[PDB]
Amino acid sequence: YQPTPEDRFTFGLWTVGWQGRDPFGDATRRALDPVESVRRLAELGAHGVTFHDDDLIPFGSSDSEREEHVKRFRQALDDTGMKVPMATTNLFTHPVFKDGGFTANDRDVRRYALRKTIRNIDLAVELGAETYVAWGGREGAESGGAKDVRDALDRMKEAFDLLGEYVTSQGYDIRFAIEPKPNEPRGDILLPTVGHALAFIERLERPELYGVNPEVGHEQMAGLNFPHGIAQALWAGKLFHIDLNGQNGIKYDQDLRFGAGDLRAAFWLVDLLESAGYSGPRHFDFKPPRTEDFDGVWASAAGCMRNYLILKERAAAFRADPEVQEALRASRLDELARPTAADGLQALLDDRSAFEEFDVDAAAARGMAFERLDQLAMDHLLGAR
Amino acid sequence: YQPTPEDRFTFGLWTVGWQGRDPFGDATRRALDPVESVRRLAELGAHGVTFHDDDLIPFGSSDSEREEHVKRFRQALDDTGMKVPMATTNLFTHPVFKDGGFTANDRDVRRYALRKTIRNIDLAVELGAETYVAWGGREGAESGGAKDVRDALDRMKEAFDLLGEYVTSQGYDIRFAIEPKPNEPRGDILLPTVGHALAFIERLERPELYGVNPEVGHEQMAGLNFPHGIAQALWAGKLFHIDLNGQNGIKYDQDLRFGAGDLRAAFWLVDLLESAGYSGPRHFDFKPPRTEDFDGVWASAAGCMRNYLILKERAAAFRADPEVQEALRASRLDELARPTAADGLQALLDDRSAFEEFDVDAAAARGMAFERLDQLAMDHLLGAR
Amino acid sequence: YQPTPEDRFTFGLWTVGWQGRDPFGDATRRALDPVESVRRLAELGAHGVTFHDDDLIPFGSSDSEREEHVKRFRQALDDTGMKVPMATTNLFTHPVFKDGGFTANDRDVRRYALRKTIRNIDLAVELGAETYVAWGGREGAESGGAKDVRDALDRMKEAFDLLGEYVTSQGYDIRFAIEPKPNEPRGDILLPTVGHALAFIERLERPELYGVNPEVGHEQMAGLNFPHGIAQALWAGKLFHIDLNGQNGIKYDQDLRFGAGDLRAAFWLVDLLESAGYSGPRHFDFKPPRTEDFDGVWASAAGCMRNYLILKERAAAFRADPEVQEALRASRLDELARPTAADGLQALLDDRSAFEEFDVDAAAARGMAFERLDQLAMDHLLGAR
Amino acid sequence: YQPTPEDRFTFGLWTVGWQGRDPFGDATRRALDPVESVRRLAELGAHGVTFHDDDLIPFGSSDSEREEHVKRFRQALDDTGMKVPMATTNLFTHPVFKDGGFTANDRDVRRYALRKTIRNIDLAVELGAETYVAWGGREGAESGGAKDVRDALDRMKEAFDLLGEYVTSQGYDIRFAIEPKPNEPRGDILLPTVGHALAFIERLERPELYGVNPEVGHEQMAGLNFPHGIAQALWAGKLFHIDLNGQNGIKYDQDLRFGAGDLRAAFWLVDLLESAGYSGPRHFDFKPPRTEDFDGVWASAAGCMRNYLILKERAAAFRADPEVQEALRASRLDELARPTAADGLQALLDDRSAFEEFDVDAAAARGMAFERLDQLAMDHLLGAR
Ligand SMILES: [Mg+2]
Ligand SMILES: [Mg+2]
Ligand SMILES: [Mg+2]
Ligand SMILES: [Mg+2]
Ligand SMILES: [Mg+2]
Ligand SMILES: [Mg+2]
Ligand SMILES: [Mg+2]
Ligand SMILES: [Mg+2]
Repeated sequence: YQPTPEDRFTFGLWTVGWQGRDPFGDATRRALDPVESVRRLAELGAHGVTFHDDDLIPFGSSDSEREEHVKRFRQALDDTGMKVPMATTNLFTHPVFKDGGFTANDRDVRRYALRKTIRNIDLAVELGAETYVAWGGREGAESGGAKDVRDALDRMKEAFDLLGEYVTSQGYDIRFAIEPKPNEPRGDILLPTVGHALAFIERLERPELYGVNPEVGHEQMAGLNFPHGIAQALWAGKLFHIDLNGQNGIKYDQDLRFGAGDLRAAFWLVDLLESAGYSGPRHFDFKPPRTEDFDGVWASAAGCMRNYLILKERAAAFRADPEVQEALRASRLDELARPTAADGLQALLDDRSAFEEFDVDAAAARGMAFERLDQLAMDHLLGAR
Repeated sequence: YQPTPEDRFTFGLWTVGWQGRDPFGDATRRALDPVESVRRLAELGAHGVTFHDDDLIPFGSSDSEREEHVKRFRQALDDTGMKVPMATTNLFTHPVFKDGGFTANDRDVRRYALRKTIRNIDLAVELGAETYVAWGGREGAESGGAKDVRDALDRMKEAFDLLGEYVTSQGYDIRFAIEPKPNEPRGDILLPTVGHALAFIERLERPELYGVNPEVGHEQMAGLNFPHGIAQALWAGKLFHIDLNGQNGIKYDQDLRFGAGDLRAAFWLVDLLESAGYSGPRHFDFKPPRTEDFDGVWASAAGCMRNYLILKERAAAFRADPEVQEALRASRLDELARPTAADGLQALLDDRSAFEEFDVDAAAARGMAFERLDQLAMDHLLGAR
Repeated sequence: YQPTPEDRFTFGLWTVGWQGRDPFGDATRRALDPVESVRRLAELGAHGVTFHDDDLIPFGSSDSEREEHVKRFRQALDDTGMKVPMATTNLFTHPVFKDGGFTANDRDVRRYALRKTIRNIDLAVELGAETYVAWGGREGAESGGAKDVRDALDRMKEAFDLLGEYVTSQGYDIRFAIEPKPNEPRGDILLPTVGHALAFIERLERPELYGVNPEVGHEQMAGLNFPHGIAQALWAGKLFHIDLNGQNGIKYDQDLRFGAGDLRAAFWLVDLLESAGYSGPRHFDFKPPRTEDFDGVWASAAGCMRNYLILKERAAAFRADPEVQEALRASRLDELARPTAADGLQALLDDRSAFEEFDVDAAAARGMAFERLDQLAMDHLLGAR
Repeated sequence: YQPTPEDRFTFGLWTVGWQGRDPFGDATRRALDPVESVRRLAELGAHGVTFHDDDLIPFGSSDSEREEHVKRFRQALDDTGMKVPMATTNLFTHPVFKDGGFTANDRDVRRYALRKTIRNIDLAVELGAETYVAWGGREGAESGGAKDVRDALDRMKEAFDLLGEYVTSQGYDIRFAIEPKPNEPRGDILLPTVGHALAFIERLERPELYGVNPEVGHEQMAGLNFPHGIAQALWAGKLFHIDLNGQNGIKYDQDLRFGAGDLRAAFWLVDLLESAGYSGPRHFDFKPPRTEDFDGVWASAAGCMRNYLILKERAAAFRADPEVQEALRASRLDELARPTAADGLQALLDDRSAFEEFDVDAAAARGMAFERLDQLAMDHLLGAR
């Protein structure tokens, strides 16, 4: 189970670079030179890396230092062949963003947030990024009076609309992906789930420029079924990017390596991604636990990719099994894919077999055979067939 | 704090009529004649009632018994002046719906679900219903292989599209409201939150015919902020109906009387509903606990309305307080309502005060004063000012 | 992976016998004759069955019908060789228990609950039960004023103390096991977790007669780590019985088949049960989903046992792997098992290497190597080594 | 509603002193001199302050600087009259504690944790602390193989037993209080709830020296009823100290000011504390949100005390209302307080009115009248009577 760049595995600089600074504790690891991360990730078989503006260029850098950091970074890309498919803006670390970026109550902060974003979009295009992610981590509230949510959604739409005006006026080939999260670091965050972000996008001036970047652990922090949410995003045509990691239920955002947390949900996610032909990056937004030293960092990152590849093989074996294919017919998955009333409304109204002569007791007595199917899926996952 | 029909308080027949049958226990109350509920609710000051088809007409009734039940019901409406603003279909109780109604794997069940719905839409229009609610309680899955969610969303869209074809071909003035719920009775339910339903509606043939019917306890079963979700629905123009009740966090659907559960969320909900001028029914979907006899049923129903009216007075006092209005300015709620860049993109790019000469340290040091505002809201809620 | 009675797999009559009646729906399966369940479970390789008094003897049966039901049941045991290791009382279904059994506010109900329990203890001893389980499903509250919890704990202690007086005065060799649950069907239930029950037992007159019967899904309804809780119960010497099933996070009590829900928690549970030498029944308290017919019932029950046996093999392979054993030493699990200060308090105070000359920076820089260990456990679970 | 030192309100130095450093953001406030906090808290009417060793004496201070910091602190106590009722050890911030303090896998860290604790116990006694709190924030695991929980409980017992040997050998009049928390910063923390800590204490050599320090938000992070848990702790005689704050359901540990979060739970908590005559400190472990400047810090701290005092008045008015007292009799709270069978086991067995002649249908038809009682409590809380 060895990854190749063909597998399109990508990592954020801030992931393997996380120093272990948590709400109750100081850092446990020194900082990583972004050049060193690129080289170690290329050795592990990764396809590319992603970045926040502030990961690459330390905040408040002069134009000249800015240029040094980019040229060093670009040289590591050329030496390794690594790509940069995605980039994003840090609108959450600096104290100025304590009430948000695009939806801060203070107008001058909102204008500053836009300028900081536009500057990094230029840089992301230069480095070849296809997707630009927006995580509004500080957009939200701890108390109800602090934020009028209708006004804040007006400001949020205004920000995204101007960003789309900029990329089209510049003739850039880049698309935006909104990343939802229900809470943390704010008490409640705006657009808290995949569904709220999809709904919001349909009100933008240019909906076709925006999609979602869902993260495994984020939807699970609301107790939701992550493969169900990904299916709705694919159904809407909006799965532009995806963040893979692990999460053990409803609690703080753990960012465990992918495959940890809910293992069966990971199995059904890979099954969905592979059968639907998702072709974007398989990005890992995770944190090697602060118990680890640098050898444990690279072991954890390696494990993300290995676990995806094992699950890919198990899901492919599950769908190819003739015994599973007959189980799928036994549970009538084939009939789910068939139109309910392609004969049309009027034919439906006149069809006595649909109501007057429908035998409800006969239909009700039919078992769905879902438990035998699910045990076949379990046996496959576990390699017990 | 006495309700009048002017307050537009409505109750489902299945609410005060719930016999106490729960997963682990038999009924504790006899059944209520729907005529008797209408009269007792009219005495308490309610504006109207709602119904499932199977609440009013017991399942499998002949055409003749059907007509008797409707005429008895209509007579109670005329005697009391009570209205019927909303109606809905039971697609969850009969065993035939064990894998869903509109998204059952079996095609013939899906056709039967549509015919059962269309029959009740005719009856709801006859009784003057403005809104027709759809709660897909059985649309979902306990296991991942059992339901292809993309296919099921195709079937769900097909069902709602045909329903909209029917109402427009009949020239009916009625609109649909989808009611989301994350889980129970299925392990995960499709369209699990307000956001997922709003997103789904934008893919229907005739989006303008569909809105949402959110329920307090349902969004709280996912840990979400219910007033935030209602604000997004109002922002989208889709709050057609609302279900009020109480819920104590993430657990089974409690359906406590309104005001129980999360009291401060109820305060902020009423504040939002009243300041935005929501003018639809204030519907209570609740269950008097099975510890209660019939006197406790009517006490619980009375309490729903009383608690709304107390919170309405407290929220109105909060917004009218000049001290609160200056606190709102101190926290810059006025600046949130102001466009970020009405001067436009190009003016923003050239505005040096927005980036090159923005003093981030000065902006960052400004306190938001959110805690003083929130304590003013607490004092108001508690009547301690 | 075929079960034998040697594996000590047991099932409740109410499990495979559940008709599918849930809060929102009627039954989907006919009732099962307890004789028929015993025979079908013996065919699947189960070791035995358990019962509530009301599962075996329908409520309100005359003495004569009572005797018929027992003799029929006993004959099925003798024909099959099946055992009855555990029994329990239904103090939750009849409306009389709507405010609880042992802690009902009405004194006469509490006395009735005790008499109903004592009658079934006699029957359980006759049938050879070793353990008598108490699940206080109705002991709790929906509102805060309804129950003084100190008084209710007094009543709860009084009930359990009298039950222990009865078994010792009768010279019975049977022990009690309290089954915790955080909520449902009450809004909050008393003794909501394994920890609260262990604490409560230490206040009984005869603590040695009482232990816990924890259930997988119940502790997970509070977001807790079920293997951690089982370890604390083993540590205290109180794991008398255990209920195995599956649960997908914090929501209504799903009672999925064992191995469904949180798969990695099931792996770590079996690892703990097997390495600690738990020798009691492996009882399954689960519900075949109501989507299923009777063939799906037996497939689901079969799956409970299969999944335990697959996980037993994987956990045994994990602990026997020399590479894992060196990984365990690398993470210092061996040092965790060693006393911190067997040299004693005074030696500790004088040990300069423990404080004055302790190199905190050297200790802090040591990686725990926990991620490599956990990936070895994942590879083992998945059969990828 | 003005606090006096008589009200016994206390604050941690780390509370009003929190700089706003969260997992995703830098500090938003400068550090507070502990002398300045003591003076500002004395002005607000607080009774006293608490501290971690590392709050008062910066880590790694020489003996001489140590003495300066204590003398400065003591002078502020003498100038203000403020007390120090409680103290605790920081065994979570320094990287050396990344796998725990008392249960770290590395033996030498465990010995260091004990020495660091013993040093601060000496200082707490000098300053007059009555209670010494232990929060094992790093005792736990992110993965299942990393910690054998039985071994870790052995080490945990060994640590607490040696601490009790030290205080008794020194003739100190101080008691220990264990503070539970379910998770964060570890994935699961040992002794995760009030119940698990009470159970654990009964296995210590000297149980009478140990009690619990429960925190509002911590039990709510597991979805538990905090007033129920406090009642069990009072029932066991182990409520030595309590931490008051606010929490909005199951998510990261918010540490909102007291009265925020679940308002009705706060009402029932104060009702319980006041009616049971809890006489220890009313300690606030909270965090002024990082949106706030220093004026907002003191407003938030003031609000903690105000909200306790408003709720104290409302709960006292509720219990003194004759209409409530008759409602309590109507719901049979008086009968809950009465022994179930003071006549004894044999009298119970022979009492035909308890079983043979018990009218279950008559008892079952009695309403509990719990909803009318709860609405009286709501009206009282809201000042609507
Ligand atoms: Mg995350
Ligand atoms: Mg992410
Ligand atoms: Mg509900
Ligand atoms: Mg509803
Ligand atoms: Mg259960
Ligand atoms: Mg059970
Ligand atoms: Mg806390
Ligand atoms: Mg605390």
